[PDB]
Amino acid sequence: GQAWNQQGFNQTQSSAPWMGPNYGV
Amino acid sequence: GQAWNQQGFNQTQSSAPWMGPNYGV
Amino acid sequence: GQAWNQQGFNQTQSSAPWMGPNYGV
Amino acid sequence: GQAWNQQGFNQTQSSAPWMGPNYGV
Amino acid sequence: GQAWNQQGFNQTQSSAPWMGPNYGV
Amino acid sequence: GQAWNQQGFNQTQSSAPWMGPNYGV
Repeated sequence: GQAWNQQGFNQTQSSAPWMGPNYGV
Repeated sequence: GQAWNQQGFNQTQSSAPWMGPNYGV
Repeated sequence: GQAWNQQGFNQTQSSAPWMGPNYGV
Repeated sequence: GQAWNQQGFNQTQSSAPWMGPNYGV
Repeated sequence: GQAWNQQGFNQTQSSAPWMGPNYGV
Repeated sequence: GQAWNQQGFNQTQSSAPWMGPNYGV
């Protein structure tokens, strides 16, 4: 039989910035 | 039989920023 | 038999920021 | 003077699926 | 004076799928 | 004066799938 499929498309988005130890004197 | 499907599309979005130990003297 | 389906689409959104120990003297 | 800033991070998430006119006879 | 900045990071996520006119006889 | 900057990082994600006119007889 006929069939139309669309699997997947799971779009994952990540963001992990970082600033190092700030010795601001 | 005929069938039209759309599975998945689960879009997950994350954000984990970080600022290090701030010794601001 | 005919069938039209739309499964998934569960969009999850997260945010976990962080500021480090602030020694602001 | 010292300053630690984190501007933006406004994460917007959208989803606009569509199934066309279904003449399922 | 000292300053630590993190601007932007606005992550936008979109999804606009489409299935055409389905004449499923 | 000293300055630590992180500009941009605006990550945009898009998805525009398409299925053509389905004459499924």
